[PDB]
Amino acid sequence: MKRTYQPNNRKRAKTHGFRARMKTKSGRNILARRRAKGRHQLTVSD
Amino acid sequence: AVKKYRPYTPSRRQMTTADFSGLTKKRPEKALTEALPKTGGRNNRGRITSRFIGGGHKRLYRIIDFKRRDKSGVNAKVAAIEYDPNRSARIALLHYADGEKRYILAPEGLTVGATVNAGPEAEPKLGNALPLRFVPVGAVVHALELVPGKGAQLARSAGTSVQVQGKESDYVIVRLPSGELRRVHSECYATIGAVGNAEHKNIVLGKAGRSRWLGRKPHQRGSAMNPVDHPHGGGEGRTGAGRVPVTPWGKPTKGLKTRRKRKTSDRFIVT
RNA sequence: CAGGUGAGCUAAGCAUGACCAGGUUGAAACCCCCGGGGGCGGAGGACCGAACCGGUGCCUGCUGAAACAGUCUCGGAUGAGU
RNA sequence: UGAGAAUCUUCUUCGCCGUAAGGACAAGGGUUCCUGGGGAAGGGUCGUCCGCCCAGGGAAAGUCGGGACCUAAGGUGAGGCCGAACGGCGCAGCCGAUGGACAGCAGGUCAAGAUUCCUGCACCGAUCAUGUGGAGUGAUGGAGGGACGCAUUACGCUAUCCAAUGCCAAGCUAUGGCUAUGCUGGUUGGUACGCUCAAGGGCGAUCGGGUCAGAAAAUCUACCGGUCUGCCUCAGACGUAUCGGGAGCCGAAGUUGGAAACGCGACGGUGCCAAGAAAAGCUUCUAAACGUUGAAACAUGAUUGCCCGUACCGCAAACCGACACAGGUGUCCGAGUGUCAAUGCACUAAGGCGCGCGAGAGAACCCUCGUUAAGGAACUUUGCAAUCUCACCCCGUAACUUCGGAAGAAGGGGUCCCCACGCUGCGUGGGGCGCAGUGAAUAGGCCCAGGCGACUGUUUACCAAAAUCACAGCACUCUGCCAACACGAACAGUGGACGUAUAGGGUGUGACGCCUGCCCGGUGCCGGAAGGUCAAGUGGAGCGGUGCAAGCUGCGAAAUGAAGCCCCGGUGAACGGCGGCCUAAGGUAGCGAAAUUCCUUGUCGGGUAAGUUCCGACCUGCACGAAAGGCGUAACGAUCUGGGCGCUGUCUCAA
Ligand SMILES: [Mg+2]
Ligand SMILES: [Mg+2]
Ligand SMILES: [Mg+2]
Ligand SMILES: [Mg+2]
Ligand SMILES: [Mg+2]
Ligand SMILES: [Mg+2]
Ligand SMILES: [Mg+2]
Ligand SMILES: [Mg+2]
Ligand SMILES: [Mg+2]
Ligand SMILES: [Mg+2]
Ligand SMILES: [Mg+2]
Ligand SMILES: [Mg+2]
Ligand SMILES: [Mg+2]
Ligand SMILES: [Mg+2]
Ligand SMILES: [Mg+2]
Ligand SMILES: [Mg+2]
Ligand SMILES: [Mg+2]
Ligand SMILES: [Mg+2]
Ligand SMILES: [Mg+2]
Ligand SMILES: [Mg+2]
Ligand SMILES: [Mg+2]
Ligand SMILES: [Mg+2]
Ligand SMILES: [Mg+2]
Ligand SMILES: [Mg+2]
Ligand SMILES: [Mg+2]
Ligand SMILES: [Mg+2]
Ligand SMILES: [Mg+2]
Ligand SMILES: [Mg+2]
Ligand SMILES: [Mg+2]
Ligand SMILES: [Mg+2]
Ligand SMILES: [Mg+2]
Ligand SMILES: [Mg+2]
Ligand SMILES: [Mg+2]
Ligand SMILES: [Mg+2]
Ligand SMILES: [Mg+2]
Ligand SMILES: [Mg+2]
Ligand SMILES: [Mg+2]
Ligand SMILES: [Mg+2]
Ligand SMILES: [Mg+2]
Ligand SMILES: [Mg+2]
Ligand SMILES: [Mg+2]
Ligand SMILES: [Mg+2]
Ligand SMILES: [Mg+2]
Ligand SMILES: [Mg+2]
Ligand SMILES: [Mg+2]
Ligand SMILES: [Mg+2]
Ligand SMILES: [Mg+2]
Ligand SMILES: [Mg+2]
Ligand SMILES: [Mg+2]
Ligand SMILES: [Mg+2]
Ligand SMILES: [Mg+2]
Ligand SMILES: [Mg+2]
Ligand SMILES: [Mg+2]
Ligand SMILES: [Mg+2]
Ligand SMILES: [Mg+2]
Ligand SMILES: [Mg+2]
Ligand SMILES: [Mg+2]
Ligand SMILES: [Mg+2]
Ligand SMILES: [Mg+2]
Ligand SMILES: [Mg+2]
Ligand SMILES: [Mg+2]
Ligand SMILES: [Mg+2]
Ligand SMILES: [Mg+2]
Ligand SMILES: [Mg+2]
Ligand SMILES: [Mg+2]
Ligand SMILES: [Mg+2]
Ligand SMILES: [Mg+2]
Ligand SMILES: [Mg+2]
Ligand SMILES: [Mg+2]
Ligand SMILES: [Mg+2]
Ligand SMILES: [Mg+2]
Ligand SMILES: [Mg+2]
Ligand SMILES: [Mg+2]
Ligand SMILES: [Mg+2]
Ligand SMILES: [Mg+2]
Ligand SMILES: [Mg+2]
Repeated sequence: MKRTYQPNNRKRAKTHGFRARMKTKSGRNILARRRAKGRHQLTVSD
Repeated sequence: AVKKYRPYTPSRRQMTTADFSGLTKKRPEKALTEALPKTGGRNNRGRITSRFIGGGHKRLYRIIDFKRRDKSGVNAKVAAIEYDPNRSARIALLHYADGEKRYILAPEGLTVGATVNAGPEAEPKLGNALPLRFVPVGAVVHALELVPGKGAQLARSAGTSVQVQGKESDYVIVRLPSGELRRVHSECYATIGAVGNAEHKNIVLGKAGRSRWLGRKPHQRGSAMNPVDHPHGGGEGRTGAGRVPVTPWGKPTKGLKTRRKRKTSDRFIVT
């Protein structure tokens, strides 16, 4: 009974990846929003 | 002489299929088929535009010569009439005296190997590309230009014909397949005669999917949609009221053309 | 209401690859004897039935083995297929 | 073993999967791999054990996958087109495998890696040297080719499996027998070389002309004319050698007959229509340039061979399901016996496992089951469920029909063992055994008659699969090509469509058959456009301020101003209407107690002992009706309704 999470590394990083977020002002906003919150992770890149 | 079937299956009796005997059984021409058709209904932004275009058989384009003006004065031999997807009309391969091969629409008749003559001075044989000026009045012609150069745009579905009528100082009147009486410039080329495979129109599809083989996804009525998706909404039974389409309008009688400069360029008789 | 995040589930499209045991039936066309008989041929959104795809009816399950299943039964099964 | 054992280790039986519950991969996980140790907690009990804790090792590539190559969709994108901003597009080029391209196989082994390492022997490209040759090379450009669908199907062959009184290897046996003709196991992989055997497969061949063809070039392509079975090829087999492996107590044998792939020969043949990528590598040409007494190429030797991945799990206890989860998870291989066939069913090889609480006991009750007197649907909303039917062969099969079908209609018969005979395992006779012969497993209940929908199909992830939806067919209607139509800040760009009226868009009917009547009054729309009305604008005649006045300035008509509406025709496969003891008309066919009937269990007939159901007539159609289609229709349905056969614990009535 198929589940929501089928992992896929190229998909996980093509979406969600730091280079992917940097392409868009929303994603650069996600990046700085995380740097400010001070997360250790910041992206699926880590 | 279209092929038929016995009813060995429930939906095979009503089917019809075209007569391929005269088509030459050969591969399309490796250079003339640039191929590469994407075959998507989704347009530039991925949103459905012409609704219900779907899968079906993959096709290739084969480039067709619509202007037929760079070969003026050169004879051509008809290599082989042959099948083509993406056209209601069959097309004819032809080899030029300088050895160029090129595709064209097939007129009705035209047995393989017939000579054809493009240009201004070429005689009104079947298959020649001619200016409207040299065409005698009342002859059957297809592959009609709307403007000099560019290419043929009128009469190109199977069996369509255009009728020359009178003549002006340059412009020549013609009867379009709708019966529209439109003027067209003297320098427009045309191919004499009617298009080949004249009786495509009588083919019966005979089952649902056979149109899927043509890439036509099922076409829903808006009688079935919920009022969210179509102005023919729910209604607990089945009906209609007001007669409007997807985005609302009039599908039974409404004038839809606009107020273009094209309107003065044809006698008003139309459809 | 605003600006975002999501088609890795699912709803479709596109490009490109792959899969569908076996058995039944015997369309044209082609060839003989007088549309009919014989051969021949191997067509089909044809038949039966595994994978596979799907969920027809009861029952069980009901603080489950499982936040939608299980046994049995059932639909298709070369096509509008997976 | 141990402090402690139903559970950890080993041995011998047992049972369970075996197109898997075996094996190999991809994902994806990340040390879970191996060794030595540990016992808190995680392990549904235990625990000395573990996929858990600790420490330490294991992971090797010029040839496998990717990269240093190519391109599809897609994403980019100097220039370029747009757009309050952020940005949206966008030619070339570039990225981008799921595809194209490309050089090795056989064997061995750590505790743990293997086309990687080692052993044997190959190939690839590159550089250089020696020599032959001793001169032409021959581009981001041209050309060929690479380059492709589906179904069937002929011939050879391999993988691979079967048989034997073929060979080889080892030993026994005993129970009552066999003394081996019995039992068990094995019975070739690679490479090199052949005047060895070989289906199948490919390919014609130059001379010349024309410029108008490939940008120009061209000795290469295309066009055009003249000119005469054969070559090439090995799939695979056979021999010699060799190098391995090889049952076994270091190394034996390697035969004969048969079966046989989706694999190989091949890019085979044939049929079909829905008409089936691109690009570089590659082959061939010249342009420019470099030379034409240190060429292209070939032979040998030497030298060089970069990056990333490879452990382990990988239909699952190591991935997705919060779990050591009955769930799912793409590709490949998947033996034998029997059974028409098969990846089916039953048993089993290899291999793998008994599902991480156990032991008793044999109450009620509950779940999955086996048999059941007599009766047989009486049960009940309904035969729901459970019987019954069951595979193959022979015989035989209706109303109806679109002539194809209904059809596996129905119904009856055979089925096992032995012997003789005939034919190529069948048929022919005979005999035999049981209750019984598809002996166990898998393996249709059928008929009559309706309603609805023609049909295959599609659907509400997780209470509805249908009479819904779609469907071919039909109809209206639009749209002349920057087409109507749609996405869109957009004279951007796209889709329609590299389509052009036999096409494209919308709407509704929904195969086929006979058909589809009346009513333009309202509403819509299409035409007309004498007249009515109608904005800004043009006009500014006049009515007023304020100044001594020039002048400045607030209002401001008439006429003239478009579409559009009022008005006038028409249009129904436009929205619709076709009735109440005047409205535009008032129901053409067909049907009718309907899926439509309130009164209603309508009346009569049918069928049952008994029929609110059901079927056929009637018509009083509350409240049918003609492409929101009317009347039929063969075939079809996990569709609904009524009946009958058959058999059943559904039931009498439970044991
Ligand atoms: Mg889930
Ligand atoms: Mg990283
Ligand atoms: Mg339609
Ligand atoms: Mg609805
Ligand atoms: Mg609406
Ligand atoms: Mg409505
Ligand atoms: Mg209704
Ligand atoms: Mg719309
Ligand atoms: Mg079928
Ligand atoms: Mg049938
Ligand atoms: Mg479904
Ligand atoms: Mg069935
Ligand atoms: Mg001790
Ligand atoms: Mg203890
Ligand atoms: Mg011992
Ligand atoms: Mg496995
Ligand atoms: Mg990985
Ligand atoms: Mg271990
Ligand atoms: Mg250990
Ligand atoms: Mg412990
Ligand atoms: Mg414990
Ligand atoms: Mg254990
Ligand atoms: Mg490496
Ligand atoms: Mg090596
Ligand atoms: Mg590679
Ligand atoms: Mg872009
Ligand atoms: Mg790519
Ligand atoms: Mg690949
Ligand atoms: Mg290779
Ligand atoms: Mg060792
Ligand atoms: Mg190993
Ligand atoms: Mg196939
Ligand atoms: Mg024997
Ligand atoms: Mg040369
Ligand atoms: Mg396969
Ligand atoms: Mg390139
Ligand atoms: Mg491994
Ligand atoms: Mg790893
Ligand atoms: Mg869960
Ligand atoms: Mg599990
Ligand atoms: Mg097999
Ligand atoms: Mg087997
Ligand atoms: Mg067998
Ligand atoms: Mg089985
Ligand atoms: Mg395992
Ligand atoms: Mg166990
Ligand atoms: Mg039971
Ligand atoms: Mg009984
Ligand atoms: Mg009886
Ligand atoms: Mg009763
Ligand atoms: Mg019943
Ligand atoms: Mg019911
Ligand atoms: Mg039942
Ligand atoms: Mg009759
Ligand atoms: Mg018949
Ligand atoms: Mg029968
Ligand atoms: Mg007897
Ligand atoms: Mg008998
Ligand atoms: Mg039996
Ligand atoms: Mg049984
Ligand atoms: Mg239906
Ligand atoms: Mg069916
Ligand atoms: Mg549901
Ligand atoms: Mg359901
Ligand atoms: Mg434009
Ligand atoms: Mg309808
Ligand atoms: Mg009644
Ligand atoms: Mg009734
Ligand atoms: Mg009806
Ligand atoms: Mg009665
Ligand atoms: Mg009745
Ligand atoms: Mg009607
Ligand atoms: Mg209907
Ligand atoms: Mg039937
Ligand atoms: Mg169905
Ligand atoms: Mg019944």
